[PDB]
Amino acid sequence: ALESTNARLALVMKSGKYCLGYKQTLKTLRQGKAKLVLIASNTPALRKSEIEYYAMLAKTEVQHYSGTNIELGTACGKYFRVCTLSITDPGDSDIIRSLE
Amino acid sequence: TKKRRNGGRNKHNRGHVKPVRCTNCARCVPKDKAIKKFVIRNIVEAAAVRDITEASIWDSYVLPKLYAKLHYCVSCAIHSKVVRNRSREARRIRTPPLRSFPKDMAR
Amino acid sequence: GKKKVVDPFSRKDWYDVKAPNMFQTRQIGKTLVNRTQGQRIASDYLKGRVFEVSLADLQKDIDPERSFRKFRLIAEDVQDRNVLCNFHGMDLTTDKYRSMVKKWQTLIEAIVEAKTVDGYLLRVFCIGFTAKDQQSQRKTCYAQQSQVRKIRARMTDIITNEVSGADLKQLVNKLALDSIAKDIEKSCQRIYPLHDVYIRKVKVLKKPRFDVSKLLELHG
Amino acid sequence: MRAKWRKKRMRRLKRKRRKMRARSK
Amino acid sequence: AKRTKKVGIVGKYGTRYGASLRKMVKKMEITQHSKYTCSFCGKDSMKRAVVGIWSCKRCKRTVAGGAWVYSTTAAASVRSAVRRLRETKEQ
Amino acid sequence: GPQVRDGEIVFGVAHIYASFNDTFVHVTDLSGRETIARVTGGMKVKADRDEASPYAAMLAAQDVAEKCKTLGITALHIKLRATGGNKTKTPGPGAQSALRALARSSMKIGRIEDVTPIPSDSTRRKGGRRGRRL
RNA sequence: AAUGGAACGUGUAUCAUGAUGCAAGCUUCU
RNA sequence: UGGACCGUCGUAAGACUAACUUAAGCGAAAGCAUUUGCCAAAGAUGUUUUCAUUAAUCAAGAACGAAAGUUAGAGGUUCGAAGGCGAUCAGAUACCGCCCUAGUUCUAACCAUAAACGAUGCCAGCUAGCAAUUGGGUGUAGCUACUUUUAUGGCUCUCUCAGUCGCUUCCGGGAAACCAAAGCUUUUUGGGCUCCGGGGGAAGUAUGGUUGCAAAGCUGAAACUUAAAGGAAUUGACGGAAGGGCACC
Repeated sequence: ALESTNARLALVMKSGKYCLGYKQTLKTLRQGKAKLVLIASNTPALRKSEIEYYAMLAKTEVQHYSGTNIELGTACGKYFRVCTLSITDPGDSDIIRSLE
Repeated sequence: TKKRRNGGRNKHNRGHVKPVRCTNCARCVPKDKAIKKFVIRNIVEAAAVRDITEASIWDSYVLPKLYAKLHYCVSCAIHSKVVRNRSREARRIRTPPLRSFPKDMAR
Repeated sequence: GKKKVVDPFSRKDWYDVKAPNMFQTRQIGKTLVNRTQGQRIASDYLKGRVFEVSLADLQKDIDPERSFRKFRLIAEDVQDRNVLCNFHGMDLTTDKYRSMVKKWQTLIEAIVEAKTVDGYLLRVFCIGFTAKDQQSQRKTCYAQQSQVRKIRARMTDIITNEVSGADLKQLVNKLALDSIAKDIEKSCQRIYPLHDVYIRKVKVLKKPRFDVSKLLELHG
Repeated sequence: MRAKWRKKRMRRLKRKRRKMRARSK
Repeated sequence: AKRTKKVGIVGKYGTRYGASLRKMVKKMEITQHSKYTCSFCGKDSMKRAVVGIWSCKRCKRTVAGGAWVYSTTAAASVRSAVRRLRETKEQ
Repeated sequence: GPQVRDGEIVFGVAHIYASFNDTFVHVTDLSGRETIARVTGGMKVKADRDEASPYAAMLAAQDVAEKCKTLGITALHIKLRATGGNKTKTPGPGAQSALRALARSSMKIGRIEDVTPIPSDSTRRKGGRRGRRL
């Protein structure tokens, strides 16, 4: 199937607030600012499971990406290879409570 | 001159339709351009039906029939006299005509 | 350098072949197997073989409504002039299929592959024929194919349930009365008026194990 | 003699001619 | 400048070794030395180290591949086929 | 579950393959593979063009039926087979004559089936596109 | 350096705690 | 040479979707008929949405472009150019019968051509009845499917667009055959725009340029030849094209 998230991530970029990348995403995961964490399918094995476990202890929901880094980053519209996302305040979203 | 308004047979808005190989020449002709005739016959053919029914145990039976829809090239058909050289007037004329019913389908 | 006598007909024994339980006539025959040599296993040369006879004839439906529906048997086990013969398959006569299928109608085909309670994994081919409404001025009656796709979706939904309802025994029983065809008919007609429906062909090919104990249930 | 086979004679003759010209190049 | 329209990379081999062979070279020497998308870092930093071995410059995940191409045509089909047979045996 | 009583009507399978140029009446084991007396129309007449003839086919069916009847096959179910294919698909002329002659030898009939295996779609029928003239 | 045959518990299939044959006994992104 | 051929059963390989399948659909066109999933596209309808002339058609240039032929693999079952065979026939080299190669198929590349044809440029309006036919929509107090009946769906019935055509008539055109477009082409005129022809052959050849790996393809003369050439319908003659009759040549 999916579609799905390309439409969703554009809305979050426009209205809301973002931190991308392991160091910021971990910081937002720690601080509790991270309502949602999205992890690439690619992420080096360790960091997939770290970011899941920071999330599990945080009780924050992890969305597992269907695509690459370039796919993550093009969705955010940034020319950069994004290997993690935290969506910290999305203002139009039904996206806050979603699992791919 | 275009004698035939349909060109060959009824190709309008498709122009190219997958071909079926003609059961007499094994040729190649698109499916719009086949003369097709429906071969409906009994397996036990005519005289033998009297002989088989007596010999065969069953109370009446009621014979299975053979179906073989044969596909003719134009060349094939007219040799075997399936289509007989019609009309400048009568090529245009569709209709049929049998009179009797029970369709030919010999040899 | 073999060289056998001649008249090998006067060297090929005699044997009885038994049909299945829930049909009607559990004799379908006697036939002439190779004489048991210690240099020939005649029992193995009875086992691998597969037969087809139309169920109509065996059922002995005098005016046969069942005339078309072809039924396959496989000769499982050899015991003192008796051969059992389980379900192997059910096809359909070419006569029926071809005669019905006359231009002026959409044709539908559906697929299921599903597993019985015993490990026979059997594939059924449901074939839909479509019906002109009473006083249909429209000579050709064609489906919009949202219809055909949806019928295909319903066809597969109905047949999957039916397969897994107890083994080949219960499955073939659903075929016999054609309750599958009726369940197809009530469901399909909501979408689109339909004519002739049958289970067309079924091929079993996974056949789990020889499982002789449950096999001998069939043996009357 | 039909246009196709006449066209083939000229096509065949063109390869003959091309070969001749190719010698002298 | 698009210096050479026709030859590109095969201009190293210049005049030697006949034009038809040189066309074959052009495809292969493009596919090798080319940065491929690493499935395991999502970055296009995978380059051909040696004949059958592609190392991703970042994450250092080194993947076994086709000699000129990361994915040989046989491989894609191969991997899908085994995967599909896996599903039917299990359930 | 209606037992089994011994004693006839005990069927075999006739397996008639009636094609153009030769017609076979191969009577076999009901299960299929173990046979009695294949006997073609071919050995019934030496004309090369009459191997298919319903004259030949009648005689073949009669010859086989004796071999079956003496050894205790009283009866036979029947399978009829074209050439079915990228081949003619039409049953050979000896077909009806074999069928009725097998019955008229005190052999009891219960099944006439057309097993003729019909292509759902198959490559190129012989004669390659400028097709088999004459 | 763990072969073959069986022994604890399991369960499906067959029949009313026991028997019967086939499965199981053992750590799977990372 | 006895186990072909054949039957039966399984299996291997490659190919392909008969019937169903059409005056039926789609796609710009070539072309596109098994099932199912995904990705994105197109079109008709519908829209009191938006934009507010953006548009129409086109040298050049480009996109796609059946098949053969060609480069390299996979693939080669089937059919099967060439070859070699049996008859036929003066010849067969062919039709015909056998074996079968390149080829068919698929993939990465070529080629740019075909009756690539519906022989008919595209976009707009207008000019005739009927019934089909593809799709949507308006009404269905119509039939059927169901839940207590419904609500829903499909088909007919009614009405309407836009599609592809047919039939019979033109109510025009045409030389006619035909053509609802080949009409409105005027009375030497009609919306807008392209392309092509201006006697027949030579000749799609020569020549040069171009493209192509090559085969080829595009662009494309003339010398010179010649009074006809083409299309149509009509009547005869003639058929190893088709149906009736009539006679003991």
